[PDB]
Amino acid sequence: DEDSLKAVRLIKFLYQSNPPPNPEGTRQARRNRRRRWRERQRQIHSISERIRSTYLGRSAEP
Amino acid sequence: DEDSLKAVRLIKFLYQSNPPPNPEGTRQARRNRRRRWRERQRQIHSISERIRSTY
Ligand SMILES: [Br-]
Ligand SMILES: [Br-]
Ligand SMILES: [Br-]
Ligand SMILES: [Br-]
Ligand SMILES: [Br-]
Ligand SMILES: [Br-]
Ligand SMILES: [Br-]
Repeated sequence: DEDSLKAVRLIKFLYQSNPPPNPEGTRQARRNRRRRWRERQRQIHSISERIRSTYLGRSAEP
Repeated sequence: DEDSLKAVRLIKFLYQSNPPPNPEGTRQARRNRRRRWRERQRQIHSISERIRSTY
């Protein structure tokens, strides 16, 4: 019943730790930062889904 | 350092969430579980190293 609390907090915390990049520099840099941000967001997605499926609401799911 | 301890706790919990796979099985099934697990680890490394730098 305590793993559930960590799980909800971790997920919360995961998304907050990935703010969008500040627009600055050349087109090439700005594109580079946005590509990396997107990669990180997807990673945060799969991680979260894994956590939800393990510790939370999706864990009851067949 | 309240917020910092919180962060490290969540990260620790995160590593906790990716236990190594049971080793038993064919070399093929073992190679696949290991590959997938390796991927999860890297994701976690990114996040954590990312949070270290930015927190
Ligand atoms: Br916590
Ligand atoms: Br941008
Ligand atoms: Br660049
Ligand atoms: Br690109
Ligand atoms: Br066994
Ligand atoms: Br680190
Ligand atoms: Br650093």
